[PDB]
Amino acid sequence: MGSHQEYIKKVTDELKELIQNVNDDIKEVEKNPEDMEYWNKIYRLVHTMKEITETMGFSSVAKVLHTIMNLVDKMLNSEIKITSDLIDKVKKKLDMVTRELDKKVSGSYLVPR
Repeated sequence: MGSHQEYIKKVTDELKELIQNVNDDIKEVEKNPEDMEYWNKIYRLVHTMKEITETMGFSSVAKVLHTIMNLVDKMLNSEIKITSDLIDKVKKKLDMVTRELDKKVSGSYLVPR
Protein backbone atom coordinates (compact mmCIF):
# COMPACT_ATOMS: atom_id res chain seq x y z
CA MET A 1 0.00 0.00 0.00
CA GLY A 2 1.44 3.39 -1.15
CA SER A 3 0.10 5.35 1.89
CA HIS A 4 1.31 6.61 5.33
CA GLN A 5 -0.32 4.40 8.07
CA GLU A 6 1.09 6.94 10.67
CA TYR A 7 -1.48 9.49 9.29
CA ILE A 8 -4.46 7.06 9.78
CA LYS A 9 -3.24 6.36 13.39
CA LYS A 10 -3.37 10.14 14.26
CA VAL A 11 -6.77 10.74 12.53
CA THR A 12 -8.36 7.82 14.52
CA ASP A 13 -7.47 9.36 17.96
CA GLU A 14 -8.13 13.00 16.79
CA LEU A 15 -11.72 11.71 16.14
CA LYS A 16 -12.03 10.77 19.93
CA GLU A 17 -10.78 14.31 20.90
CA LEU A 18 -13.29 15.77 18.44
CA ILE A 19 -16.18 13.75 20.02
CA GLN A 20 -15.00 15.05 23.47
CA ASN A 21 -14.90 18.75 22.31
CA VAL A 22 -18.38 18.53 20.64
CA ASN A 23 -20.03 16.71 23.67
CA ASP A 24 -18.50 19.43 25.96
CA ASP A 25 -19.91 22.14 23.62
CA ILE A 26 -23.35 20.35 23.71
CA LYS A 27 -23.23 20.66 27.59
CA GLU A 28 -23.04 24.47 27.09
CA VAL A 29 -25.95 24.28 24.55
CA GLU A 30 -28.10 22.32 27.13
CA LYS A 31 -27.33 25.44 29.20
CA ASN A 32 -27.97 27.96 26.26
CA PRO A 33 -30.16 26.14 23.52
CA GLU A 34 -30.28 29.23 21.21
CA ASP A 35 -26.43 29.70 21.30
CA MET A 36 -25.68 29.84 17.52
CA GLU A 37 -21.94 30.51 18.16
CA TYR A 38 -21.64 27.07 19.91
CA TRP A 39 -23.76 25.37 17.15
CA ASN A 40 -21.42 27.07 14.57
CA LYS A 41 -18.44 25.22 16.19
CA ILE A 42 -20.27 21.82 16.51
CA TYR A 43 -21.39 21.97 12.80
CA ARG A 44 -17.74 22.60 11.63
CA LEU A 45 -16.22 19.94 14.03
CA VAL A 46 -18.78 17.27 12.91
CA HIS A 47 -17.95 18.38 9.29
CA THR A 48 -14.30 17.33 9.99
CA MET A 49 -15.55 13.91 11.40
CA LYS A 50 -17.76 13.45 8.28
CA GLU A 51 -14.83 14.21 5.88
CA ILE A 52 -12.66 11.63 7.81
CA THR A 53 -15.19 8.70 7.58
CA GLU A 54 -16.05 9.60 3.89
CA THR A 55 -12.27 9.46 3.03
CA MET A 56 -12.11 6.09 4.94
CA GLY A 57 -15.14 4.93 2.80
CA PHE A 58 -17.55 4.33 5.78
CA SER A 59 -21.01 5.39 4.43
CA SER A 60 -22.86 4.05 7.57
CA VAL A 61 -20.70 6.19 9.96
CA ALA A 62 -20.81 9.19 7.50
CA LYS A 63 -24.67 8.96 7.55
CA VAL A 64 -24.73 9.59 11.38
CA LEU A 65 -22.48 12.72 10.98
CA HIS A 66 -24.47 13.78 7.84
CA THR A 67 -27.71 13.92 9.97
CA ILE A 68 -25.97 16.34 12.43
CA MET A 69 -24.85 18.65 9.53
CA ASN A 70 -28.49 19.10 8.30
CA LEU A 71 -29.84 19.30 11.90
CA VAL A 72 -27.48 22.05 13.24
CA ASP A 73 -27.62 23.99 9.88
CA LYS A 74 -31.40 24.43 10.54
CA MET A 75 -30.79 25.35 14.26
CA LEU A 76 -28.91 28.54 13.04
CA ASN A 77 -32.31 29.77 11.66
CA SER A 78 -35.03 30.76 14.28
CA GLU A 79 -37.65 29.41 11.77
CA ILE A 80 -36.87 25.84 12.98
CA LYS A 81 -35.74 26.75 16.59
CA ILE A 82 -33.60 24.63 19.02
CA THR A 83 -35.70 22.13 21.06
CA SER A 84 -34.08 21.10 24.45
CA ASP A 85 -34.70 17.34 23.75
CA LEU A 86 -33.38 17.74 20.14
CA ILE A 87 -29.97 18.81 21.63
CA ASP A 88 -30.04 15.36 23.38
CA LYS A 89 -30.66 13.72 19.92
CA VAL A 90 -27.48 15.50 18.56
CA LYS A 91 -25.54 14.30 21.65
CA LYS A 92 -26.79 10.65 21.46
CA LYS A 93 -25.88 10.35 17.70
CA LEU A 94 -22.39 11.89 18.43
CA ASP A 95 -21.98 9.34 21.32
CA MET A 96 -22.91 6.64 18.77
CA VAL A 97 -19.87 7.67 16.53
CA THR A 98 -17.51 6.07 19.18
CA ARG A 99 -19.66 2.84 19.34
CA GLU A 100 -19.85 2.83 15.49
CA LEU A 101 -15.98 3.01 15.44
CA ASP A 102 -16.17 -0.16 17.70
CA LYS A 103 -17.54 -1.97 14.52
CA LYS A 104 -14.55 -0.61 12.43
CA VAL A 105 -12.39 -3.76 13.19
CA SER A 106 -15.31 -6.06 12.03
CA GLY A 107 -16.72 -4.14 8.97
CA SER A 108 -19.64 -6.64 8.61
CA TYR A 109 -22.52 -4.11 8.14
CA LEU A 110 -25.37 -6.77 7.91
CA VAL A 111 -24.34 -8.00 4.35
CA PRO A 112 -23.45 -11.84 4.16
CA ARG A 113 -20.04 -11.14 2.47
